[PDB]
Amino acid sequence: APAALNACLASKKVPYIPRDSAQWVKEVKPYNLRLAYTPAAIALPTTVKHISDAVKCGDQNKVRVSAKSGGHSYGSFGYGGENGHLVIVVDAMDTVTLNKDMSCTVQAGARLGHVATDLFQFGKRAIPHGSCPGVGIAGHALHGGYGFASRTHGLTLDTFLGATIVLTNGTIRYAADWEYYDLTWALRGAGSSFGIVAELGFQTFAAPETVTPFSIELDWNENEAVEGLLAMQKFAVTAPKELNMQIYMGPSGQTIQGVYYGTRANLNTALRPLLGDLGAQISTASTGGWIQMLNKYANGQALDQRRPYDQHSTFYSTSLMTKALTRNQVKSFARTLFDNMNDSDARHTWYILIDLFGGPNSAVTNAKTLFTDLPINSAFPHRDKLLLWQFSDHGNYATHANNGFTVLKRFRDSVTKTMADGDWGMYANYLDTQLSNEEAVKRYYGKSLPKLKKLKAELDPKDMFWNPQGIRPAA
Ligand SMILES: *Cc1cc2c(nc3c(=O)[nH]c(=O)nc-3n2C[C@H](O)[C@H](O)[C@H](O)COP(=O)(O)OP(=O)(O)OC[C@H]2O[C@@H](n3cnc4c(N)ncnc43)[C@H](O)[C@@H]2O)c(*)c1C
Ligand SMILES: *[C@@H]1O[C@H](CO)[C@@H](O[C@@H]2O[C@H](CO)[C@@H](O[C@@H]3O[C@H](CO)[C@@H](O)[C@H](O)[C@@H]3O)[C@H](O)[C@H]2NC(C)=O)[C@H](O)[C@H]1NC(C)=O
Repeated sequence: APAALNACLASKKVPYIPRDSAQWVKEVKPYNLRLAYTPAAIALPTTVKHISDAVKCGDQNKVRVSAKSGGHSYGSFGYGGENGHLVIVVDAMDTVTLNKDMSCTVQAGARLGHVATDLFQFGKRAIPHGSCPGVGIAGHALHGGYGFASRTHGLTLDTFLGATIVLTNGTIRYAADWEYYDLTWALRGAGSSFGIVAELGFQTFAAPETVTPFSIELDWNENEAVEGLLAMQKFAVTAPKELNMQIYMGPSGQTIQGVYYGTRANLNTALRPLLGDLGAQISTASTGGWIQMLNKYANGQALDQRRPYDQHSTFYSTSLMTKALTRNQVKSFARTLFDNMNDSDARHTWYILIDLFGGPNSAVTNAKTLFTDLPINSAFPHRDKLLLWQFSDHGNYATHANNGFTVLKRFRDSVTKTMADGDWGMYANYLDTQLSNEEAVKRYYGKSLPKLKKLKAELDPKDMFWNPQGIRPAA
């Protein structure tokens, strides 16, 4: 069957990786080493036509098919979340092209750092995206794309124009608001479930020349954390849009860190109200170029990431997309966390990232259709949320994997217990792997689910493009 496929692929001269070869062992290695899988075949296209033929060779052999770009799926859904998929690795298609009207064409395999590197050097242009340079553009944008430029310039999908996409029947479409309003609407948030994208289009913004990263180091106690976090909610509503912030919380201390697109002295005035509530001061702050800021937050990884790519970790993570927590909700989180922090025996191999996500001064909250003053056509449901939580654990998962799952869930639940069941969601790019399809799609996609399920039945009724937390077609 792996050879039933592999033969079809080479009948259409779709480049494929030979089974159980040296390259097959290097390509089947997931990013998250905790979850590995074994394709039925791996395709390695370099043209849109390869993808189309590869998708047709998938329909022929009744295999589910799944696309992998960067491979940073927290559950290795690039491979399909299971064995026996045809896996179309678009990593080799990474050409960036900057047009004169400031739109760009980015092939579906480009990694974020290769996108910023080529956009700043082809002109001085950029799109908003996350901090990790090795992340693939396809998975990042089709589900959101948040980083230290988002509060100022929006999610990556907010700048999304359209994409050449291969539907389950092999037909190649260019999807944009005019020609395919609903398909493009699904691609802005949940496009992993609807086709194999080969090229994405975005409207770039001018890479700023004056950018100030900053950190504020802290060591809260439980009650200094109920106050400090409540003070940050208020600041998330009022701070200028030039300001981008998150707070790392770990087992031994905290660090408020972010980026202000402006001068140091202006950052000082923006932070004054929050630092007053906190009783804290900037620890490190420096002004420099835009590529400098992306390198400072790349976590040691060189920006211009390309193929071949061999980064790996073994971890479990989850997220939250909350509104402003109440006093008592922040107290439940800090009681449960410092309960863990002060316990010498408990699992301490975790950390938490709380981005300031929405509010009146965030560009995500009222993102618009490009070149318009009308709302954006996007299935992404969380523009009304204020805070983007991420819970991670990078400890042991061979022998004590269920301790890793318990501790992050105990943290996440401590936040949501008192919250109205439909006032909080979760973030698909930070997908919680332990979730039932019903729960996951409820939380990632919210009130877009029915329209998404209606559209899934239109386009992929046999559910070829399958993954554990994918959109299921309506019966
Ligand atoms: C590993 C990692 C992930 C990060 C990091 N930093 C982030 C940040 O600062 N902000 C964020 O908002 N997210 C951050 N993420 C998470 C990434 O955004 C997500 O993990 C991306 O979804 C991963 O994308 P990619 O690198 O392409 O991973 P894949 O496993 O290849 O794909 C995931 C998902 O997308 C589908 N898909 C991929 N390629 C296609 C194409 N061409 N067409 C359709 N669908 C595609 C896959 O099927 C799968 O469902 C920091 C780090 C270190
Ligand atoms: C592969 O599948 C896609 C999606 O299932 C097919 O595209 C869809 O095709 C229909 C008809 O060709 C398009 O027309 C739509 O339906 C009504 C029917 O009355 C038509 O009058 C309208 O023009 C309306 O647009 C539809 O738009 C189109 N959808 C998409 C997303 O492309 C495609 O035809 C299939 N490929 C092959 C080779 O059959």
